[PDB]
Amino acid sequence: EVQLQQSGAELVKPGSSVKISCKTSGDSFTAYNMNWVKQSHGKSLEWIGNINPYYGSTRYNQKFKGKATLTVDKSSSTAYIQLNSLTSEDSAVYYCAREGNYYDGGSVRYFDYWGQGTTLTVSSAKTTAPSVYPLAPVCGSGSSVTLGCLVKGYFPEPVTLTWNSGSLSSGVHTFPAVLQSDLYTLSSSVTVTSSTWPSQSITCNVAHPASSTKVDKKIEPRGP
Amino acid sequence: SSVYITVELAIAVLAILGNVLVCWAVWLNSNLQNVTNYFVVSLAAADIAVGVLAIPFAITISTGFCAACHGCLFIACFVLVLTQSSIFSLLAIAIDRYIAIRIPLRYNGLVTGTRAKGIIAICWVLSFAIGLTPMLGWNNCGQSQGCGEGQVACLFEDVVPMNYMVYFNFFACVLVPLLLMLGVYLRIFLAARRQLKQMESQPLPGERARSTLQKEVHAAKSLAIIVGLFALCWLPLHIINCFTFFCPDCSHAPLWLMYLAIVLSHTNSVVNPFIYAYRIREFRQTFRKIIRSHVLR
Amino acid sequence: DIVMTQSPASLSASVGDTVTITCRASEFIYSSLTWYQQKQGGSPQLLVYAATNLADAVPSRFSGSGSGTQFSLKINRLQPEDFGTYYCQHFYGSTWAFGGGTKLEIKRADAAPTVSIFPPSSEQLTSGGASVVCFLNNFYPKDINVKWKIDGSERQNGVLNSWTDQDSKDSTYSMSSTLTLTKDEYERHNSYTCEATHKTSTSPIVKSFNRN
Ligand SMILES: CCCCCCCCCCCCO[C@@H]1O[C@H](CO)[C@@H](O[C@H]2O[C@H](CO)[C@@H](O)[C@H](O)[C@H]2O)[C@H](O)[C@H]1O
Ligand SMILES: Nc1nc(NCCc2ccc(O)cc2)nc2nc(-c3ccco3)nn12
Ligand SMILES: CCCCCCCCCCCCCCCCCC(=O)O
Ligand SMILES: CCCCCCCCCCCCCCCCCC(=O)O
Ligand SMILES: CCCCCCCCCCCCCCCCCC(=O)O
Ligand SMILES: CCCCCCCCCCCCCCCCCC(=O)O
Ligand SMILES: CCCCCCCCCCCCCCCCCC(=O)O
Ligand SMILES: CCCCCCCCCCCCCCCCCC(=O)O
Repeated sequence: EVQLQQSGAELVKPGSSVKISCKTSGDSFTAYNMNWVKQSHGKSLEWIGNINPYYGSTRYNQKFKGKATLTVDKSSSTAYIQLNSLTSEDSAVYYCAREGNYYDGGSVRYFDYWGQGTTLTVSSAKTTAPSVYPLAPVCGSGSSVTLGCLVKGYFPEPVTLTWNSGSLSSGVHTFPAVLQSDLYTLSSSVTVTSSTWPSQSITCNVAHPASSTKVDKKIEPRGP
Repeated sequence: SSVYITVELAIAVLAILGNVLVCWAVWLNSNLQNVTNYFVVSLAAADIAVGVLAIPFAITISTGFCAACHGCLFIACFVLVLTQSSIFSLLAIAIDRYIAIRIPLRYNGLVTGTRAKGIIAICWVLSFAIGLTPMLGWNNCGQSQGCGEGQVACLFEDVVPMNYMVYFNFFACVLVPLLLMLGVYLRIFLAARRQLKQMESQPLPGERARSTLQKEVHAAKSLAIIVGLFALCWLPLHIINCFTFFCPDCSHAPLWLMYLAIVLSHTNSVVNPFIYAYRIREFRQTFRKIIRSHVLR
Repeated sequence: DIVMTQSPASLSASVGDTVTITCRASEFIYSSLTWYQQKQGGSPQLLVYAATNLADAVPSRFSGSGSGTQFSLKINRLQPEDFGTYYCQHFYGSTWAFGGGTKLEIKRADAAPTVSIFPPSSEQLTSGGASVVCFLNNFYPKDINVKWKIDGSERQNGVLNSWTDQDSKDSTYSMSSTLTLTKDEYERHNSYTCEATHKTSTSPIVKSFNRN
């Protein structure tokens, strides 16, 4: 029933600092060291450091010395990590983990409980609503037809992309966004029986709350 | 007694090697460095002293030396303070395991390195103050003959008071700690079985991991076995002295038996490293590393 | 500082067969090594500790082993719930480090990509950009090659690729490939081909168009 609840996603300019928090519920906070881990590009894990909640005593990985600062408010059962002089390379997901300890004759250590994680995005890009371009088959077939939606030049993530308001479900692939210069670009394709299109209306829906936009593009046969 | 001497030598060499091995392990591998293992290191050292010292003094006193009362009482009773320190550490360990297992949430701040330091220092002091009662002026002296004028030969049985070995030693400074130690340990065990049996009826993670519990409890049993063997060691000797004393003008013990309890109690300091190697993976792996390294070096 | 090296970096396997992951330490950590399991979009979960010890509720089909510098995690009769990425971490010393991870992916039958090419939408040309997009859909194995040709001449620049994870339905992979050009650059040319090569054919799957 123990839970480590981390603070929400963070998006900032380079040069600034951030404080991520982890609140612990369902046990004693002061009984275990709190650790922080950085996951980069969905893969590599790195141990940032750890802190003793009772004394506020800390040990840092050398690489993060001066970048990270760990702290604790025992009153609220909350541990913080603060990152300073942020650069893009600091963009990652940060985890708090809890260290378990026992004596088997050695000191036995593990991270038994992890937080849900916290996303940190560091960019100099400005909030930009996307350009949504419908993509239809080359002018002038088969038993099936493939349509697409190109969402270009936005920031920040995410966007929500459906088809026919989610009423069009099967056959969809939405691809991960990529960065072109400062901005994201993303596409989606849906494949349907050729009896379905263009007999029936097929529309790409794209929302980008950051810029508070909602856009719909009907896919239409190219001229003629 | 030829065999006996080559024996007490075999002992000294063993105890020294095995315990030096424990201390070199604990220094060498960071995982073994912790309060429990500082007390364990205390045990090792106190069992090294017996190898380098207590056995030579066990080997002089057989041949019936002669010297000043007190300077004689040293070689007479030294292994006394050692044994006592062994007990003090055993107990510190039982208590440490007790905090760890019974109150795991307060162990962090409660048990510390420096406090370990202090309790160990103290325990050595007291191991001395208690260890040799003679040195403080408490006197069996003043009641061979022509041995010397300013020199009164010092041999255990007569120059060592049995009104103490059976009272201020067996009854007070050994049986009691050993006993509340048996208590603390059985309490740990019964309690852990209770909360495991409980975790079972309520699918985890109810409070803490079961696996973890079982593991540190197995480790506690391995540590309590050391106590058990200590007892199995000094117990025969204290039985001998025990009933030989309550019937002082009643009968006494032979050469061919009485010369065991000395050997045996002297063996108490040989087995620890073997028990570690057998029951504990961290030590075993470290001993294995030290030996598999510095042999072929 | 002590360095963990984990292999293989990725392994595909079928439900029911046996798999082994290896961690190798640059120094002697004895038994203090931990295995974590991360499922897509999840957080690392404790799997093994002290190198041999199963966490609470982890199925017996999991086994840790090794010591010193060499360790392995082994899963016996694979279950679908077992696919994900696995990590090793040493707890030895004052400073700790993770393995690079092992990604455990489902093996399925080879599949050919469905390849379709889309010329720049008009709205975009209006905007002043030109983006030719190619989709390559539902192929296995993941390994695929995309070649962009303009008027039969290869084009490596302005190309940006993106790959899905395994599909929630059929366990296949898909990839989008985008060729961006300034509108004028786009118009200076005539035919555009997006040409895929993949294990499942001895000749390139080719989709092309002309601007008429
Ligand atoms: C000749 C000498 C013989 C000496 C041998 C000594 C061995 C005895 C070990 C007793 C250990 C526990 O001692 C005490 O017992 C009771 C239960 O029995 C414990 O009580 C515990 O168990 C009971 C149920 O059985 C629970 O209701 C209670 O919640 C729980 O705390 C106390 O918490 C503990 O303080
Ligand atoms: N009673 C006793 N004797 C000896 N050595 C004496 C050897 C001896 C044996 C038989 C004999 O007739 C005369 C002397 N060492 C002894 N050590 C101890 C002892 C140490 C700690 C507790 O008891 N007791 N003890
Ligand atoms: C500095 C000592 C080196 C010892 C080398 C050989 C070993 C012989 C006896 C010494 C062992 C004593 C144990 C010391 C425990 C270390 C505690 C710590 O570093 O936190
Ligand atoms: C009169 C005799 C003089 C004795 C001199 C030395 C006495 C030693 C008493 C205590 C033993 C020290 C244990 C060694 C290391 C333990 C400390 C540690 O590493 O944590
Ligand atoms: C001479 C004594 C005769 C009977 C022996 C008694 C058993 C040995 C140990 C003593 C009893 C158990 C006491 C338990 C102490 C519990 C500590 C605590 O408060 O947490
Ligand atoms: C009257 C008491 C005097 C001396 C006390 C003796 C102590 C009793 C021994 C207790 C030790 C526990 C041993 C646990 C056995 C473990 C079993 C196993 O896994 O192999
Ligand atoms: C009268 C005083 C003597 C003490 C009575 C009994 C104490 C003796 C302890 C017995 C030791 C048991 C050995 C268990 C072997 C462990 C096997 C294993 O590795 O799992
Ligand atoms: C497991 C616990 C071990 C107990 C250790 C000491 C036990 C002592 C044995 C005998 C009890 C008292 C000894 C005195 C004998 C006196 C008999 C007599 O001659 O009247």
